[PDB]
Amino acid sequence: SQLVLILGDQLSPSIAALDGVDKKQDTIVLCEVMAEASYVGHHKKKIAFIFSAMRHFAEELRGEGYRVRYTRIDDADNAGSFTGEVKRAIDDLTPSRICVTEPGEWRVRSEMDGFAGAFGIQVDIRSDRRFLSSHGEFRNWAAGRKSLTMEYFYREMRRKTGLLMNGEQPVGGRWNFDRQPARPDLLRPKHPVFAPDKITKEVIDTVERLFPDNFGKLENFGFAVTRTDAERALSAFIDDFLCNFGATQDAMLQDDPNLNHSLLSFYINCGLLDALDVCKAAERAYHEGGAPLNAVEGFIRQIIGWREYMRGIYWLAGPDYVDSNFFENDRSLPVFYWTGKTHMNCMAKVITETIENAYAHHIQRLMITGNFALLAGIDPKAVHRWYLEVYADAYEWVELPNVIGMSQFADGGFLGTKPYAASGNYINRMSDYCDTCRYDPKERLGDNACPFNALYWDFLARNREKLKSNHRLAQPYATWARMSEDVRHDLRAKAAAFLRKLDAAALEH
Ligand SMILES: Cc1cc2nc3c(=O)[nH]c(=O)nc-3n(C[C@H](O)[C@H](O)[C@H](O)COP(=O)(O)OP(=O)(O)OC[C@H]3O[C@@H](n4cnc5c(N)ncnc54)[C@H](O)[C@@H]3O)c2cc1C
Ligand SMILES: Cc1nc2c(=O)[nH]c(=O)nc-2n(C[C@H](O)[C@H](O)[C@H](O)CO)c1C
Ligand code: SF4
Ligand code: NA
Repeated sequence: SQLVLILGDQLSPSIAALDGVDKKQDTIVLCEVMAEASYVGHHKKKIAFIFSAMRHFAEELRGEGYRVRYTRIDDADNAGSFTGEVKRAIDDLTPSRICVTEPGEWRVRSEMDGFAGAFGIQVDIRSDRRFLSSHGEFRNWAAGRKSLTMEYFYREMRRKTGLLMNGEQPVGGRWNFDRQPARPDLLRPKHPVFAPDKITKEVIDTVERLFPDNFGKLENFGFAVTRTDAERALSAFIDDFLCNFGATQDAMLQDDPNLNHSLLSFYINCGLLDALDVCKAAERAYHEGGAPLNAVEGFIRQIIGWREYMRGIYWLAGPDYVDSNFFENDRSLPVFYWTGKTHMNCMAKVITETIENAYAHHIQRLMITGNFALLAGIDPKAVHRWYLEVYADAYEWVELPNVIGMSQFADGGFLGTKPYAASGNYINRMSDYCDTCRYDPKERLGDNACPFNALYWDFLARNREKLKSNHRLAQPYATWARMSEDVRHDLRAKAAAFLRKLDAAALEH
């Protein structure tokens, strides 16, 4: 018989490890374990989402006719780790083989690779065919390629999948349709939410009981936790938001946390939705005239371009990519990242959305909390931990390259992005956050000055030797060079006063 281990982000009835299962003889194992619930301090809603999705999936598999051994977080003999639980299951089931689909984090891969030796049993670790490119295929794509860029990889994925392809030509005559702020729109429909069912309510109470001090609030839990509801969330995106997806992609609004985003990452990343299925649904809408090409291509590029690319970079870069620190930063994460208590209105709103919802959209993760940590010279490892904890779609393979590469430039541009530093001028143009902020995005000195303004210049000045050759930063550096000595001095002093506030606050925390 086989022991078929399925991890919490592998919740698909067509996951590779299910190939060739004898339903009468084999047993599927799923386990809620403290090692996985504690490796970082996951958002309360993230733990509840994963455990509930796992419990519903176990019931889904039993309905399909599988034998399932399920370990709850609160079970008396819970062995505490994948290894412990597989050992318990071996003793129970006496299998001749273990089958498992390859995982999404170095830490878990290391643990899984230890099974064969630990148990003296054959362990078949299967390639995860939910991704378009295997580890070997990405490595060959990268080989001899001195400059890795998503643009190049994306073309390969378009060709491989045939998405938006007219034979060998991209639909519409260009590969990429690639920005404006949005206006409040009370006619934009609400995104779908799903009321907690019996299983979910029990999970929620358990998470509060066992993880009472974890980041985040559980109130108004509304994630889909079943395959059907995840598909309803997809349908809602196609029907209500996709047509405007491109138009508002980089916009931010105080009173509109979701805008035209899909809010599907949580489901795609744990197996409740399939990345390719999602892209195909968008493509079908395009051909029915339901959305313009810029919206549909924009959407598909984020999934078969960015998402796939980040996975490839993560595995190519190796476990010590997490130690990337191009700017040699050592500042701790500010405490307001945990509380949302800051006079910077943009930061307060984004962090509050994060506390309440375990979600923020891309340009918030990049240009608000990401940009701030970049400019404030935060230790990239501290930034990584926070992003991995606080979002219900976060797993190391996807979070880490977004943090180290795209946002923090802590890899010095390995994954092909350019530094995203921006001042209050950017945030004022792309959001309405400044409208109710105590600071003035037009001012750089004085008590009313937006903190991002002097910080932006200080970031460029302190890192000039490493960044001066960067083409994106040519104009800012030329502007800096034309500033008088006193102007430069005063900007750096203003930034230093703010960084001193951070450093003084960190000491007591
Ligand atoms: C600092 C930082 C950390 C991030 N951490 C995560 C993470 O832990 N998990 C995660 O899934 N995404 C992460 N992202 C990427 C992106 O912000 C999220 O995928 C997106 O916010 C999910 O919301 P959505 O489903 O509404 O996406 P939409 O705006 O609707 O986009 C559609 C889909 O494209 C994908 N996607 C879009 N952008 C990216 C990206 N840059 N990388 C990978 N996939 C992308 C997701 O599958 C998403 O569902 C991060 C980005 C930044 C800048
Ligand atoms: C919080 C959490 N809990 C569990 C769990 O109890 N059991 C489980 O199988 N998976 C969990 N996960 C997902 C994993 O920690 C890990 O991030 C993925 O397996 C990576 O591929 C997470 C994130
Ligand atoms: S003035 Fe500065 S701190 Fe305030 S909302 Fe605007 S960008 Fe954020
Ligand atoms: Na995987």
